[PDB]
Amino acid sequence: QVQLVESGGGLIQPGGSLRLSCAASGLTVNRNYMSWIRQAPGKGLEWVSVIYSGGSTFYADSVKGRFTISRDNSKNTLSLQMNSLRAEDTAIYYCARDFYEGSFDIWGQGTMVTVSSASTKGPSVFPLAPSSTSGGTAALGCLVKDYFPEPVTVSWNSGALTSGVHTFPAVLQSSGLYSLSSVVTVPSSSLGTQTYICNVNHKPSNTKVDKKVEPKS
Amino acid sequence: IQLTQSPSFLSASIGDRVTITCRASQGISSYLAWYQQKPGKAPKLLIYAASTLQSGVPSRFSGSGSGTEFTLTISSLQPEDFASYYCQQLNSYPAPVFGPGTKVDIKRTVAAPSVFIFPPSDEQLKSGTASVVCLLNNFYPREAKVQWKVDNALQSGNSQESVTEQDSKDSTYSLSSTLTLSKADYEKHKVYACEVTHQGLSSPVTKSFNRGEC
Amino acid sequence: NLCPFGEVFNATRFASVYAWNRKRISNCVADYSVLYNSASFSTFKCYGVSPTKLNDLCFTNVYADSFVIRGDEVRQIAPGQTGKIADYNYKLPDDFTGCVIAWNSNNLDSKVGGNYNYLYRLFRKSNLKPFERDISTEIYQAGSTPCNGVEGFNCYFPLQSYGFQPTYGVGYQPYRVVVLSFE
Ligand SMILES: *[C@@H]1O[C@H](CO[C@@H]2O[C@@H](C)[C@@H](O)[C@@H](O)[C@@H]2O)[C@@H](O[C@@H]2O[C@H](CO)[C@@H](O)[C@H](O)[C@H]2NC(C)=O)[C@H](O)[C@H]1NC(C)=O
Repeated sequence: QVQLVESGGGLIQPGGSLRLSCAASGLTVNRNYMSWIRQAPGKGLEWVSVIYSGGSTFYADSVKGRFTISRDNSKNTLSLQMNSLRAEDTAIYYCARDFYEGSFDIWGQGTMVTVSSASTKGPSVFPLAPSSTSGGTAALGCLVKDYFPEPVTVSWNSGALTSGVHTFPAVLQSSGLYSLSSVVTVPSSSLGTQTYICNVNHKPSNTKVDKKVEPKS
Repeated sequence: IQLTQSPSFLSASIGDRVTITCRASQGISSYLAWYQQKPGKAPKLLIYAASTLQSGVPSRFSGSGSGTEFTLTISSLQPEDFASYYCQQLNSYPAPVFGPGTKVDIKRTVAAPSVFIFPPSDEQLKSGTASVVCLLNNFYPREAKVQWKVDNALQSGNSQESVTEQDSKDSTYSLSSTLTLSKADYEKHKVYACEVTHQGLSSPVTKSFNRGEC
Repeated sequence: NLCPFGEVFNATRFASVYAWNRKRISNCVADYSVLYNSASFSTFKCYGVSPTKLNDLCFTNVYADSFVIRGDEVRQIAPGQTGKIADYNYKLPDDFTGCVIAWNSNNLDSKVGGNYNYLYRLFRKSNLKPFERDISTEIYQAGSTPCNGVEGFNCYFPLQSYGFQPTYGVGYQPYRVVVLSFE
């Protein structure tokens, strides 16, 4: 029953504008303290803006004069107009209801806002080639480098190889492009008997890459 | 007013009594709330007004304190309680404050990492860039340190690293560090190494290669 | 005969801000210089009138409103302010002519374990008009389903206590406020 549903998140270049919406059911937006809270990737929660049932609006200093909160009583929705968007504004944006002095009981699922000047680029997939030196366990992998935007999906041997696979969180490089690595550990003795292929899929660029990873000669 | 949260990271087992502390730089009486958050989910209200249990939250959660010292206590930790936890200053419009957070992970015995170093591929070097990758596989606890060395010169400001979530099967972490240089810079040095320090290692472990040597 | 300012400023107990008191003051000479010179006031801000050059004037009616609020809420007792207190408890007009006087009352209005006598309205559908006083305690309905006087989900008691304690931070401590408006 009671829920808040966000929409309107997406990709936008710096200085552009985006509008978030929070469609409420089971509570009445204009009868409540309604707030927007954001969380950057890996960071904590940051309160953004509130609108009182009485109409008063307040804003965190890092968004003042750029963001505008509002509501539509006929559609029981809460909105957030975001102007002059900056890279640091990249976050997941929650709407929440404040029922006691800031305590948020009902939250939306969040919507993602990405602010970047980067252009859509497909990854370059480079082999992480096993050492050509010891015995026991061998590691090999793929370096999925210089793509935008998120996400990419990596599988090994078309999904037949799942055990021992570690696909790491991507890192945002100072170039504006993401980069990640995906590794798998296997028994040393299998490096000469089993072929290993990582399958990289980046749907925003319509890019699918299969890379054979072999020990270097 | 600022909120600190202690400890930053906490390792616990199923059935333990876990206490998390939030500290306010001034006397805020009972104006505090506690949230739980799991990766990719919205926060979930646990406690408000320092000690009132939010409805539907299990009773093993309780909050206490007043003034500056607040604690969240899970009396018997359950598998779905492994998450992050945040405190919040109430009655602080127009500027609510959230604590930095506490991450509670699954305790297990110490496991040293398997360390592997990967040279840049010949294919990438044709592009004018060299990515050197160092891998730390299946270790515990999460605290680990990768030190890149280039001809024994400690490198800072040219690496990025990333860590997996605690593995569902063996409760370990894995770390990937990438050292990035221009092809020109990369060809000015010979010995490329990453030195790993970790609780499970009696002494630091270094994996290296010499550029140009297979 | 002097004006009963001592009866207002030195009153034994003050009212909660939501149920603020108003003293009608007529037919008396007042010495506002004795008021301003008292260094025992944290806030003494006058709007539309100079503070010192006030003794030699003539107004039909003077109103002395008084209540208790937090330290951090005193800034809301001014024209054109927004917030819990200004929207839902005590509202001054934008064209206000008068003075706002305040002082810390931690040693009178805070008690160990919390003084729960002083309250403020937390919930109200619309803002107060200037000099409006709302003293209702009906359960505030925050959703479609009506409350019928039962607190619960989407059904909130509108008043909350400041719980003033002597060890509070200054921003949470009690301040006594006197608002003098001149008609
Ligand atoms: C509010 O009271 C102060 C102080 O009250 C004094 O002490 C009380 C216990 C009671 O016995 C009062 O009658 C006392 O006056 C008033 O300030 C005093 O003013 C007198 C001059 O009339 C002076 O001799 C005192 O030293 C002052 N004391 C202090 C602490 O300032 C003040 O005038 C009263 N406010 C109003 C509006 O009348």
